[PDB]
Amino acid sequence: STGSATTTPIDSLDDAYITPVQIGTPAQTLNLDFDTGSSDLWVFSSETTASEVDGQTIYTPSKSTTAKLLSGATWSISYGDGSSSSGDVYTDTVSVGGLTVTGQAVESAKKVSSSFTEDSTIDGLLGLAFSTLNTVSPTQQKTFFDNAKASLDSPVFTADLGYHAPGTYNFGFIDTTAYTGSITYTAVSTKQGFWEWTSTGYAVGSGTFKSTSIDGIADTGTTLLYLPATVVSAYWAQVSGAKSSSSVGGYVFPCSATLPSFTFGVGSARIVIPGDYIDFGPISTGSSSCFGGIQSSAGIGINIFGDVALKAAFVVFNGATTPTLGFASK
Repeated sequence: STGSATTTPIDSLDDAYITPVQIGTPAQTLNLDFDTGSSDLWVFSSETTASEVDGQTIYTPSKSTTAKLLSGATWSISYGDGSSSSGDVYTDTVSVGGLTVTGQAVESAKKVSSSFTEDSTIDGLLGLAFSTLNTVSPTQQKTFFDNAKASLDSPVFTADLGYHAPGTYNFGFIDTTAYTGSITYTAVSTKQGFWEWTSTGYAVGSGTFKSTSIDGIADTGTTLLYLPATVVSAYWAQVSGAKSSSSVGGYVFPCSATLPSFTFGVGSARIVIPGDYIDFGPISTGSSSCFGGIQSSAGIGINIFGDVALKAAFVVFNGATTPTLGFASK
């Protein structure tokens, strides 16, 4: 079996992408953020503190004839400012683009951090990292992809994110009409539970390609591209007037500048990120300073190939017993 669903940017800057997901019987459709950087499927629900819900569509387990409370199970996911989203757990039927999984753990949020409350377009997250990162206690739960793996024609899913445009998540097959040339596959390390791989280098604009190993994670749940300080400094040095700003928390550049492209290596292949993809607009309304899409990972501790990088490619998440990551131009 296979599944296919359209994913849509939530705003004009492509800050995140939402994908409609059917939960329960009869179906309740929520718009979830597909996140290959986490492993929990959690949703706003009828159990969420009513003051923390501001326009989101909520999942109502009492109206689903197939929902079952998972007795004694809880979940808790930690965030940047010490904030956390947490709640209890149900199992229910979950369908993505015609692909149906029964008995999927649906984590119902009892409280969410303010950052999710502020974002009325995201009803929850669907984690697609490896199941060892799932936070359900005392019994860890499997991701949607893990539960679907057996019935999929092929144990893969693909991300085809659009630039200021809709895109596609496919499960169980590789659409050979969605990319050009060949798919280059590269090894994945699962030791930390991420889709972790090693880029073979980078180039800024039409400069020389620099062969250097960059270990990082493919994370559809992160907007920007976070790379080592040496790489990021080399990029922004080519943008006249660009500087690192502590008040803003990253590199800013004059909005009138034209940004060079950024190339990253996948084996012997090269993925080119157009310079327009790196422009994330004014830091505040009316400002002439614009926020950059390539930022330093020094404070993060891990390099993250986020949406800025992934939307420049057709990306295959191959969940075979030896997992790999595929990249193709499109």
